[PDB]
Amino acid sequence: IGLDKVMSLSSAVQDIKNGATLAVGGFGTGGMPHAIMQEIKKMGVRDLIIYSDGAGVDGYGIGVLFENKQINKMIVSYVGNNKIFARQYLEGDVELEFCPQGSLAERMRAGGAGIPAFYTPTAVGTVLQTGGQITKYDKNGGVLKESTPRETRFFGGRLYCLENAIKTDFSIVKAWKGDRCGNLVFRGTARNFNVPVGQCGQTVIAEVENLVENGDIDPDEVHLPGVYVDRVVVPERYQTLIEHRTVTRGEEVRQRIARRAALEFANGMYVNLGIGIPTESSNYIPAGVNVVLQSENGLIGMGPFPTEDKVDADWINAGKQTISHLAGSALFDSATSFAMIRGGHMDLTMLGALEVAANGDLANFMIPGKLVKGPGGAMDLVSCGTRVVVTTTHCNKNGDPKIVERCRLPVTGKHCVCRIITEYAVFDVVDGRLVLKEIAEDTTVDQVKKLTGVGFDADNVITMPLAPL
Amino acid sequence: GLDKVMSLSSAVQDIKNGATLAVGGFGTGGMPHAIMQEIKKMGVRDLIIYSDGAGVDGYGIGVLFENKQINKMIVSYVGNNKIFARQYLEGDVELEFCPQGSLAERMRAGGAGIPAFYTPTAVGTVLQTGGQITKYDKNGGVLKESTPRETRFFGGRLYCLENAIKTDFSIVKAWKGDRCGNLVFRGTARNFNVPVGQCGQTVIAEVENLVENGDIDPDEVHLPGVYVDRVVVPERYQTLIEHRTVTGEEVRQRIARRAALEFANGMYVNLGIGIPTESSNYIPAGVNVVLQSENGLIGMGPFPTEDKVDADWINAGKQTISHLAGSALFDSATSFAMIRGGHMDLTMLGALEVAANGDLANFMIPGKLVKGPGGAMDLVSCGTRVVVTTTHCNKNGDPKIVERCRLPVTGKHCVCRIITEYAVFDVVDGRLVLKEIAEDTTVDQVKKLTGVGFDADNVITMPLAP
Amino acid sequence: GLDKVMSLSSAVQDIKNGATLAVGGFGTGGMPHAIMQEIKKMGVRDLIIYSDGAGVDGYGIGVLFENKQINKMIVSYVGNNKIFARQYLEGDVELEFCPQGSLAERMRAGGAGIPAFYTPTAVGTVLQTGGQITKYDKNGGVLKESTPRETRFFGGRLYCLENAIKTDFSIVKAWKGDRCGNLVFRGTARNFNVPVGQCGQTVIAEVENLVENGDIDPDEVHLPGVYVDRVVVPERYQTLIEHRTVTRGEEVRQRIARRAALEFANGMYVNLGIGIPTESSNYIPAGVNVVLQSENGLIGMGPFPTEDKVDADWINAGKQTISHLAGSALFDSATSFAMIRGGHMDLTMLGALEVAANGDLANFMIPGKLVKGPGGAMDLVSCGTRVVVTTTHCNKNGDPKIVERCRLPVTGKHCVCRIITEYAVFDVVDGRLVLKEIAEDTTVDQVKKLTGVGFDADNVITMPLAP
Amino acid sequence: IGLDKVMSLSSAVQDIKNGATLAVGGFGTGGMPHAIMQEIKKMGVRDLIIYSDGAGVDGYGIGVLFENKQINKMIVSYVGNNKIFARQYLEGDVELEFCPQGSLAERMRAGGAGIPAFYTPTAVGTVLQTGGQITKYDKNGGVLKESTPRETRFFGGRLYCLENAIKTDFSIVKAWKGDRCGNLVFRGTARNFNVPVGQCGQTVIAEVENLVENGDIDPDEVHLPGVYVDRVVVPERYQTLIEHRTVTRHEVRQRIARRAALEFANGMYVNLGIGIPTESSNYIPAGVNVVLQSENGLIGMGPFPTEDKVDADWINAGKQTISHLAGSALFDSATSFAMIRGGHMDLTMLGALEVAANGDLANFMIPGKLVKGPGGAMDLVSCGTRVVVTTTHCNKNGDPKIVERCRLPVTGKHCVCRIITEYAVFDVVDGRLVLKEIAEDTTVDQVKKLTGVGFDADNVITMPLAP
Ligand SMILES: [Ca+2]
Ligand SMILES: [Ca+2]
Ligand SMILES: [Ca+2]
Ligand SMILES: [Ca+2]
Repeated sequence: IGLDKVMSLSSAVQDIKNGATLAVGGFGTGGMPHAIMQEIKKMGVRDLIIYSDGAGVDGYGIGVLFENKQINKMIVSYVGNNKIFARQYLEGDVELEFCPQGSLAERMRAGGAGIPAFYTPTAVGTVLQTGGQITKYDKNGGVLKESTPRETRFFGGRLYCLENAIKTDFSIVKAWKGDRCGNLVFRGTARNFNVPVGQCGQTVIAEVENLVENGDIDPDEVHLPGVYVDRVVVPERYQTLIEHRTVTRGEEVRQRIARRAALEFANGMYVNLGIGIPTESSNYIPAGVNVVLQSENGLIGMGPFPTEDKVDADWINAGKQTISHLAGSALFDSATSFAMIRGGHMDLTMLGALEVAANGDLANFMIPGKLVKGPGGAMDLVSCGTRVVVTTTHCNKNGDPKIVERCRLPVTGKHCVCRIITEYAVFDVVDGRLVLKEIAEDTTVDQVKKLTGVGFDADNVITMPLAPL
Repeated sequence: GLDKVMSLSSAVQDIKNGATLAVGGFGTGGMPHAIMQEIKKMGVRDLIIYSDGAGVDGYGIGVLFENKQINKMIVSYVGNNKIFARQYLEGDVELEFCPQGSLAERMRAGGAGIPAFYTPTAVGTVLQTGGQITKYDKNGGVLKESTPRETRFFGGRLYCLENAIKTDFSIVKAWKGDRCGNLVFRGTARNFNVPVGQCGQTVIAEVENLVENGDIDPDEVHLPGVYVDRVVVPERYQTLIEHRTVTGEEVRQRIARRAALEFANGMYVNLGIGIPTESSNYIPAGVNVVLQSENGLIGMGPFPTEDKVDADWINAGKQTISHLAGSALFDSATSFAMIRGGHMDLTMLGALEVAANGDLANFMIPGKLVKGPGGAMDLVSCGTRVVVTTTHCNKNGDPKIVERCRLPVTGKHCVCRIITEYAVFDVVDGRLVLKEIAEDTTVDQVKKLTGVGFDADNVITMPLAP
Repeated sequence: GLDKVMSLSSAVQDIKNGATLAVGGFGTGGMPHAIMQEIKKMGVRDLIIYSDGAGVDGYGIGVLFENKQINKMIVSYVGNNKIFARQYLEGDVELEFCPQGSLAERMRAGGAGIPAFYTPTAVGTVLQTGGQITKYDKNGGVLKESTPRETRFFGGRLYCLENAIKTDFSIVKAWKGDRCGNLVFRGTARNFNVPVGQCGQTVIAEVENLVENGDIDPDEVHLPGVYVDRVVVPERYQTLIEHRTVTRGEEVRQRIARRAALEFANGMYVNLGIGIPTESSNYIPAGVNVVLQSENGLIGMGPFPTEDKVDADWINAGKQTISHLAGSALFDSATSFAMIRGGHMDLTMLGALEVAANGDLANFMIPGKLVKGPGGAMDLVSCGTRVVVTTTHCNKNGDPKIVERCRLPVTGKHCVCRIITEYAVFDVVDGRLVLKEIAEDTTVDQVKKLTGVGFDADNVITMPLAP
Repeated sequence: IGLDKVMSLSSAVQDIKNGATLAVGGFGTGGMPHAIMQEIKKMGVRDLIIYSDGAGVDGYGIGVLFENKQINKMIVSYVGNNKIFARQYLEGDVELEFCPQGSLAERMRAGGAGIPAFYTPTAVGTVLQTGGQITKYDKNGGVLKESTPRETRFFGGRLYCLENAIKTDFSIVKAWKGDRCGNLVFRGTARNFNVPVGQCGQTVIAEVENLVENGDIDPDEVHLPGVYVDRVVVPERYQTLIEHRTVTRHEVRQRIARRAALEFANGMYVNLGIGIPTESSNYIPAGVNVVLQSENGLIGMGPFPTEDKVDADWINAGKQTISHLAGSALFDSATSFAMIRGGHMDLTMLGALEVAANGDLANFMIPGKLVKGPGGAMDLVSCGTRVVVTTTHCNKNGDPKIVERCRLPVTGKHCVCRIITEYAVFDVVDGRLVLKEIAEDTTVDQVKKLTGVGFDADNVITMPLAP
């Protein structure tokens, strides 16, 4: 009975003109409007400017659009496993502007919310603040364009970046269910950027896996109120591409690092755990320590990999791996997820590092002119203000220390690491300098001196304990 | 998993003298009344409370007024609250008004690690410049005034800087919660409970129904459990319904009948109480509008039928309401992101004064009728077409249409059309131009009945909606 | 060694229609009248001019109104300029007011590569909120209003953002210049010529005296030649003296002056507004030695000169010829308002149209009726300094000048420390009036009836008056 | 006649209590109140915080206070030839905060002027904006403290740093002449920071080489108006230490200097830094008349003076004694950096440790080994003036100096236009290099292996030299 916003897929997309700015939902392939992307490929519109968490993958969602070089510029938090995207960045076909994930989500929200700008501690003192990130090459490996700096201001004695609202000509979203007046319901972690994206475009287009009538969706269950949606399309049903089909049915220093990291958890903690050693450590949490895992793409209550029967493209973790959920879990959008993180609602954040400094700076982020992926949610995670523990092997395989006085590699966050756990040692960062807290059963203080690239205090060292099985 | 469930007394025993509280609710809807009663019993004093309003007499935050436990209220609207209004005027309580959209988003920003953000809301008003009376001494004289807000230009337009709100406690009421704190709300009782939920160091949630972890669908959780520290399951009670609305005035009918012709098909509209709301009842033959209510609903309907009355389903004026097919519920941060982002096609409100400049005064007259800005400051300043509906002259013979406002401005350069029982005006180039007239008074007699001059060359006759 | 010397005509010929100018001068003093004359001759139109004032009728900038060569004025003061005020009222001219101290510092900031800076001046006035009428239509209807200034807090108090001023030309006048453009000024005719000289793309100076390079002591140079593009030597002419003041009934005025005179203490540096505050400097008691600051760039200002020591280059803030005393010092207008905005005055005494229990003051303009401008008063009242208002207690007609809240546009918000009248001396304490003294053997009861607000009156003494 | 502020040296200084913030005039030893620093040593005040352009020199001025550990913290632009200073920072007894010279001076003025903050392009994108310069060590050479970041904002599409006003308990100043009022007159380049230092202190103490009576300083010749000065001291006569008594009496760098000499052109105002840029001044051909600027407050700087005209008050930026030419002009350091920051130089020619194809420049820090501070280099590079770098093609270690991206901490970002070496001349175009000229018949493949990057050579000529 109500408003009817339904259109065919070609008709909904036909007025996107050359040069249009798009905001696109999706986290990797989860909630990525591939059907609509396939249709905009068909119409052949050129030099698009696209704001999205990533650029999908080779042959999927936004990834489709690189094939006939339809993309001028991507503004993105991560490139991920997208070879055509990286190749077109490196070969000078595409401008690539990085934005930390949480800032990208809040900027889109802001543009929908009539907020022209807001402050965040994210990216402060990084190259995303100072400018000079390589955004465009020429045709012959030469730097053609560089990122513009961010402005900064102090509040309460801490420094923050000014972020500007993002407003687009079009927004493209995917949802599990929509009604005819454009109310959208999402499923699992495929929600993600689809809420902030739907709010920031002048013309918003939603593909729905299920169209229902007005009044079929409980108003209390609506995730994106129909006011935001202009056009709804019902593509023929298709299987969302699963990047990492992870299911439940060497050099194991990693297990030792994970077993010590496991002693960091306390009962009742909410935790965000990075790919690798941090996640592994969750397997060694003792009985009587109940912690809830958060996934930055919009879950708390994250469980281990699903059993075969539970494998679901809508339920993946930050590394695009298929995931389960536990009793009392809860889904939220990407803006809420980074509000959660930025607002320091995690009790523990556990991350890897390529290099970590005595002052508590750390570098993963990138290596310039080299293997360059993007900030992802790493910059928001570390600037949370919350307890950050780094779990990493003590040295590079060639001997070079990963624990330094100050970072040579570009900084992910400034003065944010509290504790460094390696196979040899546990260091606290106390007043911008290092204190050796623990050493492994029969190493010595003397060898850890030699394996770390800075001095430290060692006036009260204990043996490093490990959690069992 | 987690069990955060707790007695009423234990949940609240840690609240000390001087504590700051952010408290959910819109009027009585979603107001954690039971927790407020407990706070009264424990007898803490010098509370500083942030909330949309302060409940009503005998209900919610209202009950804490009667033994003078409240030092300062930061509020959008006083509402139907006599003890609150009384204590402000007599100097027992300090009152800072915050526009409702700004209050909700400052709480969210508090929860989200965003120390400040810009909004066009309240620019050029007393809420930006300072000089609203926030405290009186005990003989009518001014003790304290509101501090100015900073301003900054973006794209040639001026915005107010709003600061994050963080409280010692936040207090929240939900329809359902599980043991680990996940909340689901019902109807428009959601409102501020989500942003309030996010901004407190210690967050306490009163639930109407407790369920076990895993009874709530993860996709139906409105406040994730990470935000809640303490859940309490009070003795079940009914939410107080302020106005149980169920299915010589002619001046308000004709203005509402002319104002219904402003509705075009497919519009999303926010109506004020009084004349703008009654304009909906004359929505013409083939015009589909969707009504927004600032407390967190699109698809608002007429008053419910007697047996379908529901205390969680109320409009801005605190009346029981229904929902139409395709309705959607959302929290107050989202409500004002919708409004401040220009997602309404029309907002229609009333006035104490409206200028030829486009200025509108409609939120207080100093020392006499002080209600607060409500959502009105947001509604006027978001670039949405604003049509004011009001009787041509006030309850003297003085024109409610003046050259420049003398009462405190709700917003500047914002009214697009003005509709009265005798005339209709448009604001062009910061000045008044007569586009319609009916009841059939000529230009000269209305021209004397208004407080300003005006252009009047393409004047047609004013129609009415049947 | 450079030679920037040119004819008057060739120097000015490059000013195209719509050019923006910054122009030196305070009133007539240091106003480049010979160049302004030339700009009239060549007939350029739609000028945008920044200057302290706009000259006077028939002199300096005022000359340019005769042929409607001015589109927009940005000034602090209209002054004795009837064409100006009139052309504003009847829609020929756009007029934007800027506090004098802000105007000087914005010019310098424009010269100094500072895009913006913060000042307390004008905070909470019409000049920061927007809504001063900058342009009328031809029927006295409002066409344009001033745009708001941004504001930020520092150290718990609010400040206005001011933007740099950079103009197509700057026009300055000096007593002396060499061929490479070093300028030396005389008396208070320096004023805006320094910052004006810094902010122009093409800066032209008229000099009363041209000398060779090496003839000016490098230590006596006021505007370094690097700043000056073109130097002009007009045929010599007498600077217009507005008020040739010399040494040789309603006398409420003299009782107020005599009470205000008791506000002075030994060692004070003081700025006194025109009227009663200046008259009070006549009744300064015997052991009290003060230095008077004149906002156009003088400390050590003395009384009017003798008949044959009159000097057009030495005038006070009200454009009157004046002397200087032993140990006096001249400075330019940026410096002058750095002095003031910096709190270096010990007392500032001002008149009022209206003064509030609040401590607000209104004394600079009344929309559509008095076109004056803020002058230096906004700067004077909003720096750290003690402000005393000397005013008649009531209007002529009997309405109070001491009100609860200002109805006229406020010069400063919460700034007045003491109010002295013929009846009374009120202090402003915690945002309300406390009566401290009353006159004569008048009564608390008559002053209650004469004041537009209530007040505290629990330690009222009798009002003393200097000898 | 007037006020009297004269005091003895001991009494003027005795109420400086421990933990006191001082602002001190002087540039090297020029205009530095040495006698007062001496007396302050006598009194034994502890834990001082000092804002000054430098910290004098061993045994001279602020340097006299490092001997008995009297200084907690220095806020400085340049440490410059001060071994006790550099040593106490390194081992960890003195906290050292670097501030760009122009920013330092304007912050002090701002403190004097009631301007809480202002913006400037100086230091944007450097370690002085981002934080992470070492400001205090411990005993074992680890970082106890880092500088806190500067905040930043866009105006007109360009990023500026926010600078905070400096106000101190005391300001110590030296002047050539003062009266009893406190009106000061400075001499030569000994003015420098003394004007803005004199404005920004609660209590300001001035040592005068010459005391005169009120009325003996022409009011038009006063450089610091007496309002700013609280106490005037007249030490026993003493000679200002000359660091470099350079005088005019009766080969790799010569080639660069002769090419650099061609950059000059008639009418230019030019700032030359120490080394090859100052050398290039010697070879200006023809009737090419330039005017040389010294950042310490001179335009019209000439060669090293003849023996009998050396004067401690007339020094360049490298603290060398200097002559001045016809048309010269002196001004204080706030004005100097307004002149520089406001783009009033046509050419600034500088040295480099590294220059990038980017156009970035590193010339002020090399971590651990040379940590003397930004001086005025950051102000000179970010003011939009045409900047030209003169440098040897390689290090003392044989490494290349034209690199891709600076390894060393940057003085300025995308600032350099032309790079001049003995081997070649590059232009920075579109954010990368482009070789335009070579000399000695060495060719486009000989320089490529000697420069640290590739570059463009689409239209190359050979390098002309001044005779
Ligand atoms: Ca739309
Ligand atoms: Ca909590
Ligand atoms: Ca010029
Ligand atoms: Ca002083």
